[PDB]
Amino acid sequence: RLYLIFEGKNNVLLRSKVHAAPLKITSAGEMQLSERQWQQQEHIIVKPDNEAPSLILSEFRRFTISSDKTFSLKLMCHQGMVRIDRRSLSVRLFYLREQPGIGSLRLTFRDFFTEVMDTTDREILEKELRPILIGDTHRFINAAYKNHLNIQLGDGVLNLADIVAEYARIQKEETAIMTTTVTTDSGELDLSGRYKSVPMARKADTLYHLTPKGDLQIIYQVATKMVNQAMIVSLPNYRHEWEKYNLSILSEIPQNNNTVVHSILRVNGPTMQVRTIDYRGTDENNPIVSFSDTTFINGEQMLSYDSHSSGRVYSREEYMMWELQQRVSEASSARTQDYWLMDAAVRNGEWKIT
Repeated sequence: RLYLIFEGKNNVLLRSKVHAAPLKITSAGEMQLSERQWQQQEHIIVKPDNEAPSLILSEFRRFTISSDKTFSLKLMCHQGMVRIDRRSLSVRLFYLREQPGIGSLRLTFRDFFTEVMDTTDREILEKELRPILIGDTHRFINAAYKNHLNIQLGDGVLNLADIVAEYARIQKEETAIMTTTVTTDSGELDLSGRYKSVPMARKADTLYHLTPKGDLQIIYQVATKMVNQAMIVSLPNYRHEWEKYNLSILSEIPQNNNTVVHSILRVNGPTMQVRTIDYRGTDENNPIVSFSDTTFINGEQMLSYDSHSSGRVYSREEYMMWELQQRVSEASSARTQDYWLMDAAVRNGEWKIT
């Protein structure tokens, strides 16, 4: 424990981000990690000297939201998770854990990229070599990893050539999966403000990637099993500008009983306020309305609601009363709302409520 001393004359305000110290790895050969041995760290940086090791991840249940293996791999590649910095590439994977939440672990590798393209500040070389990666990806890949293109997951096997190829493909397509961005001056006219209509429906399948920069990447697939076409929602710089954004998004999800249910979504910080309305589905002039929310906790980066196993019936009164009840125990959603309130209190720089 470490004690920091502050003057008691004024009010004390702290804005800080906590990042785990990376773990340096330099051994080579058959490197098998037990469950906690890869559960503990957050960043692992690998700097090969002569060769590269073969990572083995036993009892590593890969986090997947899509049953098909060709669509959900792209989900990370669309929720967003694979970064290139010079010669290092970082890939973030997630695992399922017994206690609530979803685990995380980032693998950072050097030396995969050869020495010919050491000018990563220039994108022309990458653009020219993009077609080559489709045909012969191994050519630009150092031989030391030609024998380490697989990851062991216990009962499954993970491939990186496909992620690299599809990441290049989506980067080319940006300059597939469709994107809907939101801004202050975009959106048609309790949640008063702007309204945005999704072009095509989504399922109970919904998700929230929290970019550290402050960009929201909400995941919305297709509600159509025989081809999966998900749709990404972009909220740039919402973390520091959430009050300038007064837009919420409406969707119409079909049900198995040939019934259309409306779902209207608003975001309050990382609080995902979802309102489900039957729209005269079973009642008369008084449709039942369900309110739900989730909040990133301990600074999570990936989080949402299967909406098939997690959920409970809450009317307005029961909802906000249970909110105060857990607020006795420091409700996470109310905590983050108040905490973002303090954050937005200094947008102009000085404590003044806009």
